[PDB]
Amino acid sequence: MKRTWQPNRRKRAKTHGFRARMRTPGGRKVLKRRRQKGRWRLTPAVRKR
Amino acid sequence: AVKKFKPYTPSRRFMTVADFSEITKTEPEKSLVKPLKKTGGRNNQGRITVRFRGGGHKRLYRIIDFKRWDKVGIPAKVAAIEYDPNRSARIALLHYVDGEKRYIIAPDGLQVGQQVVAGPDAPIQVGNALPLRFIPVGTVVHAVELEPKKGAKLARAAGTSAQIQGREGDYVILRLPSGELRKVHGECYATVGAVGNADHKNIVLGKAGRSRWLGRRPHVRGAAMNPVDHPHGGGEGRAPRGRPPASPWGWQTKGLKTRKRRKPSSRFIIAR
RNA sequence: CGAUGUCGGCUCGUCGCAUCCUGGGGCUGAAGAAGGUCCCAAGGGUUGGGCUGUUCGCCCAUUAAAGCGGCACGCGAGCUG
RNA sequence: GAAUGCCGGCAUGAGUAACGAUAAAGAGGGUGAGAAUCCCUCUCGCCGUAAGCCCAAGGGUUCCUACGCAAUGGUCGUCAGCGUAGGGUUAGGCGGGACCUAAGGUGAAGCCGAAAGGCGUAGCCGAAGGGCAGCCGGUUAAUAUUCCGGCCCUUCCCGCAGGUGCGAUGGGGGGACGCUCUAGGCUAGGGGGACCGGAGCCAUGGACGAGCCCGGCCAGAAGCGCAGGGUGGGAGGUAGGCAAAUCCGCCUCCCAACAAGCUCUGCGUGGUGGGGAAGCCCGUACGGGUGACAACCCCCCGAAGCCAGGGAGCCAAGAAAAGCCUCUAAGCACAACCUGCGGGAACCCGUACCGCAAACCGACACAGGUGGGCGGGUGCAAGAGCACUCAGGCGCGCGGGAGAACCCUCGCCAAGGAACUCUGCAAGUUGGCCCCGUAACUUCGGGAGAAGGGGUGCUCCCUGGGGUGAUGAGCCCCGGGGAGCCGCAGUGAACAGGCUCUGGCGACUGUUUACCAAAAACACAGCUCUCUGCGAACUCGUAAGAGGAGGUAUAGGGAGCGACGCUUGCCCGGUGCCGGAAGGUCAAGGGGAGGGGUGCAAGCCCCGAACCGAAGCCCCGGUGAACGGCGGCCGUAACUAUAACGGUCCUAAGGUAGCGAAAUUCCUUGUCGGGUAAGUUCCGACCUGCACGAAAAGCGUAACGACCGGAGCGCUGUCUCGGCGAGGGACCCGGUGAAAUUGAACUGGCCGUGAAGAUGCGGCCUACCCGUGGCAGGACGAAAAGACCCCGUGGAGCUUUACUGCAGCC
RNA sequence: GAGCUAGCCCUGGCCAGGGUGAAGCUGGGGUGAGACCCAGUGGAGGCCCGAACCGGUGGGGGAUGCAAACCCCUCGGAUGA
RNA sequence: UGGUUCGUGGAGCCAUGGGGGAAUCUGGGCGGACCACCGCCUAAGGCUAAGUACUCCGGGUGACCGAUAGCGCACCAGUAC
RNA sequence: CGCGGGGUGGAGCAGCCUGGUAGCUCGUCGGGCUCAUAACCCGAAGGUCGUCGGUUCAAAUCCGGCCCCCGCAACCA
RNA sequence: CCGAGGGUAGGGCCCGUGACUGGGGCGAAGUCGUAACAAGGUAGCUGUACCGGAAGGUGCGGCUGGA
RNA sequence: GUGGGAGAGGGUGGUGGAAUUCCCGGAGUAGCGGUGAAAUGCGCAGAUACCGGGAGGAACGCCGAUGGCGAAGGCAGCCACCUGGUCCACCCGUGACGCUGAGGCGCGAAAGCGUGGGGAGCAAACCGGAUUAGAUACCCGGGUAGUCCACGCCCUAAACG
Ligand SMILES: NC[C@@H]1O[C@H](O[C@H]2[C@@H](O)[C@H](O[C@@H]3[C@@H](O)[C@H](N)C[C@H](N)[C@H]3O[C@H]3O[C@H](CO)[C@@H](O)[C@H](O)[C@H]3N)O[C@@H]2CO)[C@H](N)[C@@H](O)[C@@H]1O
Ligand SMILES: [Mg+2]
Ligand SMILES: [Mg+2]
Ligand SMILES: [Mg+2]
Ligand SMILES: [Mg+2]
Ligand SMILES: [Mg+2]
Ligand SMILES: [Mg+2]
Ligand SMILES: [Mg+2]
Ligand SMILES: [Mg+2]
Ligand SMILES: [Mg+2]
Ligand SMILES: [Mg+2]
Ligand SMILES: [Mg+2]
Ligand SMILES: [Mg+2]
Ligand SMILES: [Mg+2]
Ligand SMILES: [Mg+2]
Ligand SMILES: [Mg+2]
Ligand SMILES: [Mg+2]
Ligand SMILES: [Mg+2]
Ligand SMILES: [Mg+2]
Ligand SMILES: [Mg+2]
Ligand SMILES: [Mg+2]
Ligand SMILES: [Mg+2]
Ligand SMILES: [Mg+2]
Ligand SMILES: [Mg+2]
Ligand SMILES: [Mg+2]
Ligand SMILES: [Mg+2]
Ligand SMILES: [Mg+2]
Ligand SMILES: [Mg+2]
Ligand SMILES: [Mg+2]
Ligand SMILES: [Mg+2]
Ligand SMILES: [Mg+2]
Ligand SMILES: [Mg+2]
Ligand SMILES: [Mg+2]
Ligand SMILES: [Mg+2]
Ligand SMILES: [Mg+2]
Ligand SMILES: [Mg+2]
Ligand SMILES: [Mg+2]
Ligand SMILES: [Mg+2]
Ligand SMILES: [Mg+2]
Ligand SMILES: [Mg+2]
Ligand SMILES: [Mg+2]
Ligand SMILES: [Mg+2]
Ligand SMILES: [Mg+2]
Ligand SMILES: [Mg+2]
Ligand SMILES: [Mg+2]
Ligand SMILES: [Mg+2]
Ligand SMILES: [Mg+2]
Ligand SMILES: [Mg+2]
Ligand SMILES: [Mg+2]
Ligand SMILES: [Mg+2]
Ligand SMILES: [Mg+2]
Ligand SMILES: [Mg+2]
Ligand SMILES: [Mg+2]
Ligand SMILES: [Mg+2]
Ligand SMILES: [Mg+2]
Ligand SMILES: [Mg+2]
Ligand SMILES: [Mg+2]
Ligand SMILES: [Mg+2]
Ligand SMILES: [Mg+2]
Ligand SMILES: [Mg+2]
Ligand SMILES: [Mg+2]
Ligand SMILES: [Mg+2]
Ligand SMILES: [Mg+2]
Ligand SMILES: [Mg+2]
Ligand SMILES: [Mg+2]
Ligand SMILES: [Mg+2]
Ligand SMILES: [Mg+2]
Ligand SMILES: [Mg+2]
Ligand SMILES: [Mg+2]
Ligand SMILES: [Mg+2]
Ligand SMILES: [Mg+2]
Ligand SMILES: [Mg+2]
Ligand SMILES: [Mg+2]
Ligand SMILES: [Mg+2]
Ligand SMILES: [Mg+2]
Ligand SMILES: [Mg+2]
Ligand SMILES: [Mg+2]
Ligand SMILES: [Mg+2]
Ligand SMILES: [Mg+2]
Ligand SMILES: [Mg+2]
Ligand SMILES: [Mg+2]
Ligand SMILES: [Mg+2]
Ligand SMILES: [Mg+2]
Ligand SMILES: [Mg+2]
Ligand SMILES: [Mg+2]
Ligand SMILES: [Mg+2]
Ligand SMILES: [Mg+2]
Ligand SMILES: [Mg+2]
Ligand SMILES: [Mg+2]
Ligand SMILES: [Mg+2]
Ligand SMILES: [Mg+2]
Ligand SMILES: [Mg+2]
Ligand SMILES: [Mg+2]
Ligand SMILES: [Mg+2]
Ligand SMILES: [Mg+2]
Ligand SMILES: [Mg+2]
Ligand SMILES: [Mg+2]
Ligand SMILES: [Mg+2]
Ligand SMILES: [Mg+2]
Ligand SMILES: [Mg+2]
Ligand SMILES: [Mg+2]
Ligand SMILES: [Mg+2]
Ligand SMILES: [Mg+2]
Ligand SMILES: [Mg+2]
Ligand SMILES: [Mg+2]
Ligand SMILES: [Mg+2]
Ligand SMILES: [Mg+2]
Ligand SMILES: [Mg+2]
Ligand SMILES: [Mg+2]
Ligand SMILES: [Mg+2]
Ligand SMILES: [Mg+2]
Ligand SMILES: [Mg+2]
Ligand SMILES: [Mg+2]
Ligand SMILES: [Mg+2]
Ligand SMILES: [Mg+2]
Ligand SMILES: [Mg+2]
Ligand SMILES: [Mg+2]
Ligand SMILES: [Mg+2]
Ligand SMILES: [Mg+2]
Ligand SMILES: [Mg+2]
Ligand SMILES: [Mg+2]
Ligand SMILES: [Mg+2]
Ligand SMILES: [Mg+2]
Ligand SMILES: [Mg+2]
Ligand SMILES: [Mg+2]
Ligand SMILES: [Mg+2]
Ligand SMILES: [Mg+2]
Ligand SMILES: [Mg+2]
Ligand SMILES: [Mg+2]
Ligand SMILES: [Mg+2]
Ligand SMILES: [Mg+2]
Ligand SMILES: [Mg+2]
Ligand SMILES: [Mg+2]
Ligand SMILES: [Mg+2]
Ligand SMILES: [Mg+2]
Ligand SMILES: [Mg+2]
Ligand SMILES: [Mg+2]
Ligand SMILES: [Mg+2]
Ligand SMILES: [Mg+2]
Ligand SMILES: [Mg+2]
Ligand SMILES: [Mg+2]
Ligand SMILES: [Mg+2]
Ligand SMILES: [Mg+2]
Ligand SMILES: [Mg+2]
Ligand SMILES: [Mg+2]
Ligand SMILES: [Mg+2]
Ligand SMILES: [Mg+2]
Ligand SMILES: [Mg+2]
Ligand SMILES: [Mg+2]
Ligand SMILES: [Mg+2]
Ligand SMILES: [Mg+2]
Ligand SMILES: [Mg+2]
Ligand SMILES: [Mg+2]
Ligand SMILES: [Mg+2]
Ligand SMILES: [Mg+2]
Ligand SMILES: [Mg+2]
Ligand SMILES: [Mg+2]
Ligand SMILES: [Mg+2]
Ligand SMILES: [Mg+2]
Ligand SMILES: [Mg+2]
Ligand SMILES: [Mg+2]
Ligand SMILES: [Mg+2]
Ligand SMILES: [Mg+2]
Ligand SMILES: [Mg+2]
Ligand SMILES: [Mg+2]
Ligand SMILES: [Mg+2]
Ligand SMILES: [Mg+2]
Ligand SMILES: [Mg+2]
Ligand SMILES: [Mg+2]
Ligand SMILES: [Mg+2]
Ligand SMILES: [Mg+2]
Ligand SMILES: [Mg+2]
Repeated sequence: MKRTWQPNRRKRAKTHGFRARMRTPGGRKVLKRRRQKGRWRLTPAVRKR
Repeated sequence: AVKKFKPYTPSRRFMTVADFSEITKTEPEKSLVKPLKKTGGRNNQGRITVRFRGGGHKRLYRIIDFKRWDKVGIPAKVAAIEYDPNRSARIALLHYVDGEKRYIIAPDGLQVGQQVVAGPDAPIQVGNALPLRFIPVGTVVHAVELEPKKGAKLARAAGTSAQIQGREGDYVILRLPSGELRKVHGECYATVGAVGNADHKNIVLGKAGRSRWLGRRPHVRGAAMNPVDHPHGGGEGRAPRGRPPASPWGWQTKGLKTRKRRKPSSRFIIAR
């Protein structure tokens, strides 16, 4: 059947990107938490040009 | 007149379509004056706030003239009468000698080629606009302003009118389509005649689809729902309500008057 | 009750006898034929359909007879639903 | 030592299940330490509106090559999409960006919000939408509309040359738009040819033949040619197009009425460029040569594509913005702009490979899911359907044998057909086209593919229409008529309704419980009630704001009913809603009679009665397509029986019509009638309706239904009642190799006994040790710390005239 | 968190081929003028058959599956809500 | 209405959203309703070290662990997944 | 089986809960009006209060046991 | 070839019959009431319409077969 | 044909006043309605009676008749348009063109039906109050369809002289 993962580079970027997270206090805290944690990747790596 | 069909299909046996014979050879509209992009959307910034809206034909807005006092004294020739997707009525395309082209909402009896004009001057004829004062008591009228210089707001639906009843210092009394008795300021413009396309009420949609074409989504009964959804939801195999009938939001829907009492508008109203 | 699947049906049977038939027999208000009633006896047999989910039962047409009951109202790691 | 404990390890089942589609394999040779699995050749099979080719998304080294086999590969592996290394992705013209706007996002101005933040005209952002200049060939082991060859275009910038008032983010025009049906000419694509090109071929009985086989194009500026789209021309007047315009709009005289002319595309032609089969020979993993000076032509079919902003009809009435033309404003007119010509300048990113899939989404080389374009040929009425087949690509990464049960999938069956069963569940029968021929009933459309029939192949003769061609040939579609041949059978294989009668429910197409319910449920036109005067009612938000609606009573919200026909009775006492400037009560507040506390006092401080005080409730009316409700007991007619009739008690009033043992009927298989050999079902009746009933509508209703019930015909393996055959497993051999479960076990029957159902205790009987294929009675077999039940002063969702609050409104 | 799913907004795409033959139009018939009736034409429709496509009706398989919804046969809709 | 031990309590004090609304030392607040007396303070402007808190960082020590412990990580771990 | 409600002149209902008095309508009887019946008018009769018990000074009434009648309930399996 | 008829399939008309139901006619002395004939005690009749155990009532207009 | 005449003949548009009902303002009280008699009902929450203003619907007093017109059904305030029949005079024109009429077609009171509007008065049904043995009747108080307009059906009658 159709499963739940339907990859889209634009969606992933607009949805979970560094700039989206930065836009709101909710998201800014996510970066803070991930930084303090020592996460190698703050936001998902969306590729291609 | 109303177009009628033979039952060559079920739902074609009741279905019924407007007569478009008053639609003069001018079916597609007029750029310049209108159209605008019209912005379909069944809801506010976010959430739906009027249920069951959506779908249905794309539209172009015809930006019509609801304040006729710009062109006081300037007459215009009625050039055409065309279909307007965004109202029950039809619209008149008129050419002002000025050059300017406006649409007026098209009254019953309006003929193409006719002369029409607005102002204190203005022969009392079908199509003309006047401040309510100079209009003879008892004449039927439409596109009436509520307060002066604020635009036509009463009687624009197909086949509607108001009748002038009497006067009272600065106000003339109106009898509105609903039957209400209203004091409306003398200085309010209103155009003589009834609205026309009066056979609009006689049309039978005929099937579900037609409803959808006009963007009317299926309306579901409270009875059909559940207690979480509606006061009428549940219980077992059908149910008669079990309380005084209500809206989904709990207010009673048979009888409960809802106009706020202390409206300052009150001292200008005399009926139902 | 940290689970013993619960009606009926189908399939496969098997056991009790307080025996429906067939075999043996005493009494009969048993002429004979055919009955009635009890005793002995399970070796084997104990039909096909209409109705109802039905068990059961009432019919239809037969039969030597159309037996009763137990086996977790026998049998769903066999089936059905 | 136990916690269905936690982590780790190793056991058991067990060499057991499986090895991922029943499209399928065989052989010779090569390579290698090793080959069913790699390479090659021949043979065979499968796909072919794909299982073939091209885009996009996603993926990200998977592409090419060399060297490799520990692991990954469900077996093998010399192979690989795997390991190591190196190589590989070339653009002003394709896509995206130095262009435009859509929804939506952001957001100066501004409005709002405890903070965070929310709203928001302008503008900015935002694309499979608009705008927008490259086609054909050749080369690489791997890239090409990118490199190369040919031919052709676009922007800029600088010059010359000739024109003109040039000139804005501003005005106007244009861009610019729906659905269905389409005309004319073309192209793509295809079919055919005695004509042209071509290596070769006579087999196996005959054919050296107008023979078989293969192939007979592509792109292409200017200029034409042919199709077709676009568009009137002047002169006045001028108050509108938010300044100004010569532009645009409007008005008026003229000249056109036409595509005449201007244009603008499509197609054809075109300077030139380029390709070019079978077959044969080679050595490649694959390609190279020759065939070739290849020829490169004529008919015919023909789009859904092109001309395209084409036409007609219809109603539900069909984006914006820039480029583009034109108008003028500031200004500048040694400026600038338009045209022709040279010359120069032309950036950033993507470009490999996979792409219906072993490379994307499903933990996997997973039988699933994934948008767009091309998708040949014959035959079947047509077609994207079906059978075979081009090109092209595969045989699905375990095999070998065997020929048990049993299972899956498939084929046939005597006689009989529903006797099968909850149910004809399943399966059969039927099946396409053409032509005859069709009942009730009906809303006059239907029911209708009703039912039921006949024709269907091949050959010869005669004949009638078109289309392309000149009015003719041919080629191409449609037809008619007459004789004749063969078979069991002529849509000879593949695709292709079983039918009828009759109830119930719902009008109908539709919608739904993604993953057990597709329905009689939801929806639906339509009906009715009701609220709403516009800063509408109502809905979301604390707000601002927004939806309603750029709508205005023929409108919008809410409720119920649910096409249509006929209809929808009586009850307003209770509840609700509506209407009542009276009265009763009623909070803050006003008011202070009166009292109290301290003060030597002036004072300060408290209570505090009358009375004035809203909504609300009470109270008075209305209101049932508002919540709802719509009786009991006696007696009576000249056979009985029954009761039109009377009496009486009660109510706010005591269910009318219509319907009725029902999707309602307990007693119930009510009682009659019908179908049957027989009928707890069904149908028609009666009415004693436990417990119908008139918009939670009543009674009907043609048409409709993968709805539920009853019957019949047709037909059949459902059945009597089974039998045979096929293939995939099952079994044996080789390779690989799991699982839940598992206190340990050396794990028999009976009769007892035991917590009341014992392999394990007692007694007796039976019983050599170990497997394998099978059947499932048991180990209260596995699986889930029972869902039912109860318990817990456990939790949740829902309700209301439970309590208490809150929003909300008054 | 709406890359699944439900609704809506913006902008694109898709639906082979067959039937049936509504209004309208043209002619004729009729009439004072009509209504109306015949042909021919026309191509309407939550019309019909049926692929693609979107579904999921019945049955069988599958049940440590190919698959945490699949496969086979059968079936609904397919110019429209 | 909050705050204080203070939950309306005899409920002050301190802060305050609403209404009314002064005075400048013979002025004003407080000492738990209120009043008299005796006392204490001087609101409606602001700044002010030190003692006090914590431990990403460096050091020191441990009747602290010794790779299932000790930080999740003694090992390129906030990684693989 | 369980629950709660009901038996009163000839008929249908009151009277009980706050025990002492049994009343209402119809009917029946006698008389009148009428030619005659009814209607109407004037007079009158008529109740072991389902039975068994006792509580009281006294039971239709209050309490128990039966008897008929009416109505509801009988669920989760 | 046609062809008596036979078989199959579906229609049209008529006759008979059927649980039950509708009204009708008729049958000396059963029930309820008083509709009409006298101004029949509400003039009657009437087409239509609604309602009622029944005659019938009432609405609308008409009629003289009434003043 | 010419020249006239009378008429509620028909269709559409428009318009007048009387009265009823309702609302509003005034002034005003204790009863008003109604019948055979009553009661329900309306009325101190300010009725009835009276004045003033407003809205709305319907029917047209007097003229008016035993009268007029039409083929009937039927038609009645006034005005205008559109229009049918009709009678008189003059004897000018045509010249037998005439009468009737199965079917057909059109019209056709009232009630009723459909869709929409309208709804003051009246009023089937329905509800109350009396009356009666009982009244689903007659009398009284309320009251819905309907009565009114448009358009479309319906086709009856003591449609009668
Ligand atoms: N009689 C003719 C038609 O039928 C009905 O009439 C029938 C009945 O109504 C009528 O019944 C009458 C009754 O009215 C009257 N008041 C009392 C009388 N005893 C009855 O009589 C009837 O029944 C008896 C026995 O039962 C028979 O013997 C007698 O013949 C018969 N007429 O008897 C008739 C039967 O013959 C209509 N009423 C009458 O008007 C109609 O036109
Ligand atoms: Mg625009
Ligand atoms: Mg947002
Ligand atoms: Mg609904
Ligand atoms: Mg529900
Ligand atoms: Mg609720
Ligand atoms: Mg129910
Ligand atoms: Mg109820
Ligand atoms: Mg409810
Ligand atoms: Mg248990
Ligand atoms: Mg256990
Ligand atoms: Mg014995
Ligand atoms: Mg004997
Ligand atoms: Mg036996
Ligand atoms: Mg049968
Ligand atoms: Mg059965
Ligand atoms: Mg049993
Ligand atoms: Mg037995
Ligand atoms: Mg038992
Ligand atoms: Mg059992
Ligand atoms: Mg069983
Ligand atoms: Mg078992
Ligand atoms: Mg079941
Ligand atoms: Mg473990
Ligand atoms: Mg085993
Ligand atoms: Mg095995
Ligand atoms: Mg195996
Ligand atoms: Mg495989
Ligand atoms: Mg070798
Ligand atoms: Mg094939
Ligand atoms: Mg790699
Ligand atoms: Mg490779
Ligand atoms: Mg190699
Ligand atoms: Mg391997
Ligand atoms: Mg594998
Ligand atoms: Mg090797
Ligand atoms: Mg590699
Ligand atoms: Mg640049
Ligand atoms: Mg941009
Ligand atoms: Mg932009
Ligand atoms: Mg914002
Ligand atoms: Mg584009
Ligand atoms: Mg481009
Ligand atoms: Mg490549
Ligand atoms: Mg190329
Ligand atoms: Mg090039
Ligand atoms: Mg522009
Ligand atoms: Mg070509
Ligand atoms: Mg040749
Ligand atoms: Mg030979
Ligand atoms: Mg060819
Ligand atoms: Mg060419
Ligand atoms: Mg200007
Ligand atoms: Mg070549
Ligand atoms: Mg066009
Ligand atoms: Mg712009
Ligand atoms: Mg210029
Ligand atoms: Mg590339
Ligand atoms: Mg590529
Ligand atoms: Mg594809
Ligand atoms: Mg594989
Ligand atoms: Mg796959
Ligand atoms: Mg995969
Ligand atoms: Mg697909
Ligand atoms: Mg094709
Ligand atoms: Mg093909
Ligand atoms: Mg073909
Ligand atoms: Mg075909
Ligand atoms: Mg195919
Ligand atoms: Mg091969
Ligand atoms: Mg057989
Ligand atoms: Mg046979
Ligand atoms: Mg048979
Ligand atoms: Mg049977
Ligand atoms: Mg049976
Ligand atoms: Mg059946
Ligand atoms: Mg079947
Ligand atoms: Mg039929
Ligand atoms: Mg034949
Ligand atoms: Mg029925
Ligand atoms: Mg349905
Ligand atoms: Mg489901
Ligand atoms: Mg679905
Ligand atoms: Mg279905
Ligand atoms: Mg289902
Ligand atoms: Mg309806
Ligand atoms: Mg909101
Ligand atoms: Mg708004
Ligand atoms: Mg709006
Ligand atoms: Mg509405
Ligand atoms: Mg319903
Ligand atoms: Mg109706
Ligand atoms: Mg009702
Ligand atoms: Mg009530
Ligand atoms: Mg009331
Ligand atoms: Mg009430
Ligand atoms: Mg009130
Ligand atoms: Mg007070
Ligand atoms: Mg009050
Ligand atoms: Mg009734
Ligand atoms: Mg019955
Ligand atoms: Mg029978
Ligand atoms: Mg029977
Ligand atoms: Mg029945
Ligand atoms: Mg019901
Ligand atoms: Mg009832
Ligand atoms: Mg109801
Ligand atoms: Mg219904
Ligand atoms: Mg029914
Ligand atoms: Mg039906
Ligand atoms: Mg359907
Ligand atoms: Mg269905
Ligand atoms: Mg079988
Ligand atoms: Mg086999
Ligand atoms: Mg093996
Ligand atoms: Mg042993
Ligand atoms: Mg035992
Ligand atoms: Mg033992
Ligand atoms: Mg032992
Ligand atoms: Mg074994
Ligand atoms: Mg087994
Ligand atoms: Mg178990
Ligand atoms: Mg438990
Ligand atoms: Mg439960
Ligand atoms: Mg408790
Ligand atoms: Mg979505
Ligand atoms: Mg088609
Ligand atoms: Mg014609
Ligand atoms: Mg036609
Ligand atoms: Mg069509
Ligand atoms: Mg369709
Ligand atoms: Mg279809
Ligand atoms: Mg396609
Ligand atoms: Mg299925
Ligand atoms: Mg299908
Ligand atoms: Mg279809
Ligand atoms: Mg506090
Ligand atoms: Mg307290
Ligand atoms: Mg304050
Ligand atoms: Mg203070
Ligand atoms: Mg103080
Ligand atoms: Mg102090
Ligand atoms: Mg103190
Ligand atoms: Mg102090
Ligand atoms: Mg200070
Ligand atoms: Mg400080
Ligand atoms: Mg240690
Ligand atoms: Mg550790
Ligand atoms: Mg260690
Ligand atoms: Mg750890
Ligand atoms: Mg007497
Ligand atoms: Mg339960
Ligand atoms: Mg329960
Ligand atoms: Mg014959
Ligand atoms: Mg008969
Ligand atoms: Mg009489
Ligand atoms: Mg009378
Ligand atoms: Mg009478
Ligand atoms: Mg009458
Ligand atoms: Mg009446
Ligand atoms: Mg006249
Ligand atoms: Mg003469
Ligand atoms: Mg005649
Ligand atoms: Mg009539
Ligand atoms: Mg009438
Ligand atoms: Mg009616
Ligand atoms: Mg009507
Ligand atoms: Mg309607
Ligand atoms: Mg009245
Ligand atoms: Mg009356
Ligand atoms: Mg009234
Ligand atoms: Mg007649």
